[PDB]
Amino acid sequence: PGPGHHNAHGPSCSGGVVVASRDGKIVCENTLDARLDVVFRKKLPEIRKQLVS
Amino acid sequence: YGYVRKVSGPVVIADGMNGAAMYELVRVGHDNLIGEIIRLEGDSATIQVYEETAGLMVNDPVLRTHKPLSVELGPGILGNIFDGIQRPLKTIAIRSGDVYIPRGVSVPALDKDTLWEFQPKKIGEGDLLTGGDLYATVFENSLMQHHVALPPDAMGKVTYVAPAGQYSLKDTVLELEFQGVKKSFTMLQAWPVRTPRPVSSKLAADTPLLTGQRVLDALFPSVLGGTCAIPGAFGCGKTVISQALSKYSNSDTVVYVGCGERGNEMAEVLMDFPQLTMTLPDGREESVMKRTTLVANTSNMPVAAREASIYTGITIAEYFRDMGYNVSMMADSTSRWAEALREISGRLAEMPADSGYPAYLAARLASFYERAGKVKCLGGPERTGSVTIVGAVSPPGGDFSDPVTSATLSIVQVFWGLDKKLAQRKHFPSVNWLISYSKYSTALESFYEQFDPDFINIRTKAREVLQREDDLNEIVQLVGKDALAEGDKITLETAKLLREDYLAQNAFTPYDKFCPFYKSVWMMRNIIHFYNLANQAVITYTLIKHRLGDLFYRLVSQKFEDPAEGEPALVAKFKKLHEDLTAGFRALE
Amino acid sequence: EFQRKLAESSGDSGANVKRLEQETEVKIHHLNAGAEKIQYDVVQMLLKHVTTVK
Amino acid sequence: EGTLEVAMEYRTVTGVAGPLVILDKVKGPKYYEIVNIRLGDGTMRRGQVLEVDGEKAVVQVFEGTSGIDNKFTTVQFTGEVLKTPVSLDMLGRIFNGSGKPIDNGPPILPEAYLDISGSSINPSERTYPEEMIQTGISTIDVMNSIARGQKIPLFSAAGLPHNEIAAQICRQAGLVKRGEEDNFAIVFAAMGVNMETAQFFKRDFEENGSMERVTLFLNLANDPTIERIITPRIALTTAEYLAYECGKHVLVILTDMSSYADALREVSAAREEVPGRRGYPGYMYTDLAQIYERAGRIEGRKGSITQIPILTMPNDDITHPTPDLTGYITEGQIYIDRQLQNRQIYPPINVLPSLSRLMKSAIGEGMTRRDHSDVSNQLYANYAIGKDVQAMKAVVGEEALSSEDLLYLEFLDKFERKFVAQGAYDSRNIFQSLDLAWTLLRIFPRELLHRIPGKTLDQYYSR
Repeated sequence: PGPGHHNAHGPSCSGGVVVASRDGKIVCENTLDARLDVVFRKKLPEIRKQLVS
Repeated sequence: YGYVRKVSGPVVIADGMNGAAMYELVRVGHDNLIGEIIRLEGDSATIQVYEETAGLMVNDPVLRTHKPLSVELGPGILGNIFDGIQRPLKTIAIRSGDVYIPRGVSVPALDKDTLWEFQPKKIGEGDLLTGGDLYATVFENSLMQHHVALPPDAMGKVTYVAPAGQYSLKDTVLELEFQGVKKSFTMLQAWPVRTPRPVSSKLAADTPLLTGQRVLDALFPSVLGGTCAIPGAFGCGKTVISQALSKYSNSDTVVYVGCGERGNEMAEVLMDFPQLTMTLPDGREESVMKRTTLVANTSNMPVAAREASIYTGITIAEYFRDMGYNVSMMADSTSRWAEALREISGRLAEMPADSGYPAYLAARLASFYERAGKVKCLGGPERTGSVTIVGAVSPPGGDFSDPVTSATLSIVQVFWGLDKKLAQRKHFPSVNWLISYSKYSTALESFYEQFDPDFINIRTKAREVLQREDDLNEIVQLVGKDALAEGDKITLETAKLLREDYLAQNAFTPYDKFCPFYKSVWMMRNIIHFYNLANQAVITYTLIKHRLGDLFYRLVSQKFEDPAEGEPALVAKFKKLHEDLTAGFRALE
Repeated sequence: EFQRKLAESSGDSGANVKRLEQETEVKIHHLNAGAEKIQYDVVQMLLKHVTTVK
Repeated sequence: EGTLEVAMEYRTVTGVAGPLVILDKVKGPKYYEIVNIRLGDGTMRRGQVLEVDGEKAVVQVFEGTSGIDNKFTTVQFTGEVLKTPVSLDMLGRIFNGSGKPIDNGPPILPEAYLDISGSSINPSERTYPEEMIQTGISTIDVMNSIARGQKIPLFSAAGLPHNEIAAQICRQAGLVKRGEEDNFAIVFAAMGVNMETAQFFKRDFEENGSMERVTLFLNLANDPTIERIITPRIALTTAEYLAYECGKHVLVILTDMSSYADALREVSAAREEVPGRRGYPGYMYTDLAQIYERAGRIEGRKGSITQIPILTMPNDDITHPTPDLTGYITEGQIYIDRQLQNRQIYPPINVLPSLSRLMKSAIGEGMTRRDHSDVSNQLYANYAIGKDVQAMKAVVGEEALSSEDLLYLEFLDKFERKFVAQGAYDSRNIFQSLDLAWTLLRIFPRELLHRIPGKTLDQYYSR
């Protein structure tokens, strides 16, 4: 269907795509912002370990 | 939009409600039967309807409300009479004319066509306001001025302010815009009963609830914004204490809440309140209804309304406290509320717990009771109110072992303990000193010492005297008064005098209808100081008893004095009597 | 005697407060050294955010 | 490393009932996966997926099912069990039931994410508690002592000062000192406490100046009932990280364990599980194990977790399921008597039912005295005989107390008067108290004493 009617906003969504089945019941919000949030929350202990020492 | 599919007694299943939300109240059928949503299985819903569901038709319409069980607050909330589900009984009776409550009444909670005098604060048309800001106040009636607080969860820069004048609730008294979008607010605020009211900070209670009765004021004090418990089942003590709270308590408002009691008992109490009248300290005479709100749900009322009456009342009390007023709720029968909850649980087939009550009974009672307390307001200007609950308990046969009683005793800080034995012995206060307690005395000690540093020591001495009273009781029981020493005899006589002169009140008598804390403190001083002064002289008990007849008469009359003379005169008289008693005790020694 | 004993406290508490303020400033300078650790580690964790594969 | 994945957000919620939220068409669920539910209004709340069957999922929301629409709410499957971001910096702070920092402070920067309900310690690697503790109260230390690694609760009915006793113990907590870095760090769980009690705890802890070494996990009665179950889990997980993974000994405290029992009962009744005694879940023993059965000392590490729960008999009955199961699991009891409170005793510890199953190892020659065991046994056993003498006097008369029974009655009177009573801030040392304990045992003749040998106390000398 594409963004032909509505689209992820530019500054609010730096990039990436979202893929959802019919009727939008199941959605996989695979955008770059969410990817960064997840990787940040996962790698935070490494960040703390490297900030010290 | 929405049609019923299965109607099995109270339970109702309605299709075509995919957008329905859990615990969202709904209107069922042409008769506008009101019920709450329980399970949203599939695209269908599930509703338990409060009133009788007899006569429902399959495919009869079901109309959503998009709101949980909520109460419409605002002007006109005081004085009226409301059902458990926030139904104005008086206006319903006037409109329908007949006496019976119609099955499916749709009268709004407050009359939206009546006019109230409105005047805004000094706020400007383009200022900034936030949730909880007091932007106007309304003279709903004389001497009960009603502040109009901007509803919480609403904020933004001011756009329009209604100038002072005559207005109704349907008028758009306020309009403002937070973002580019603008919202207009009327004088009516809706709030769900289950959700508490937003608070800024839970303060520490620091002011006693002066009930006007000496036994509650001094022996077992209760603090503003503090829970209270009454084992009220007979002796009319609950009625007496409720009347005392309505007439003389420091609270600016009272919200009685009656659930599931005898219908004629509620008739008697709801006819008693209008007859009750209280005089102003400025000499004015008012009616208690002008500051009283009443939520009465008899046994004939639907069980769900009986369960929801308590939450309705506590939400009303919280709304009153939102403008910093001190308000006191009075749950008539928590045992009836627990029985209603048990019936609802049995309807839902929830797994039974101890003695048959559902496992969440203690948790829900604690959640309800935790709403009481002195709280800083939300939004400016700065002010602070309080909500105190004096909810009573009705243990079965007086055995404080039922789960309702146990949970209440575990949660409530102050338990006053009315005793039927005292009522049999013709005791007007009927408060059993042997079982009552006030766990808030440690926090109240600051004010107790600020008023009088010796008052707390006097209270401790009185507690010791009461503890020794039962000791002397079995002493007389086993050997008699002969074995009592002179000091023991003096202690016993002083305990008896305290019980029959100060610890007991006369209620009906005009002189002892209301006991000011000043008179109570002077009486306690004139009793305890005399007790000590007689005690250290041990002197023959018979001799001092003979020579203290005038002192004994003065001590007895230290409570017979009417409050007409006022605090300056009565305090002087009590001080003179105490000085005379001290001189008589010391000179004759 | 009690007032004389407590007079030294009015200075001791202030000295302890000043010492605590200086220690907090030094700890933040270690967080400014952490800001130096930032200067040495910001590029590191920014290149750690290359998880843009598959 | 395996490439990351963004959590799938579902909207197929197809049923709500009780506290359980049903889902359908779930693509690859995971048991006990934490799911945060976003309602149509936009507010968010957490929840766990209780039962996973086929492509369905029966989620138990935390903040309550109210406000969930079968066609507007969205559920996001994080794909990982609940984990508490434990860190050494967490010391000296206050957290909500789930762990939200409520001290107006920045959130925890985790040194490591650790899953709650950590695996058991291999009992081959488990060791035995071998050191006494200086709490600061006489009667607990002198008799039925507490070992550095021993679990033992406080039995105390409602209205009793057990909260004040807990606060005093936490503020006066310390090692025997017979070090500050490894000194007692106290994790203070608070399950279902009143608001006034919460403010009291906060003020008392801030006043003692030991905020630098105490963590509060406050959970008020206003908070959701399910969120109270995870509070002890989080507290014990943080304690495990502090003790085993950092070294410092932890003195875990949980108040109102009966509130936790009530939360378990409510949750079980919600899901309609098989009920044990008094309607409690049939697995309450296992849950109370997973809470209590973590105190101990691990061989390879110098840490130690000491557990001091605080129960409350509902009907003041020891036979209630919660205290009974606890006593089955908790390795001893320190008992508090309402009857002694009626006598205006500030620490109403009744010693007759109070025994420490690990006291036989806490005592010895490295600490205490060589007559500790026998003196404790005598002051434990003669109290029962004094109580029997009192009962006989009540049912017969004052003349029933013979030349021997009257001695037991006087022993009981002096024992309840002087020995048990103590100051609200008195740190009564063991030897000074053991001298008075010897005097109490010596009220009875030095030859009628049956269990104790004369030589044991004879090694010690008066004055």
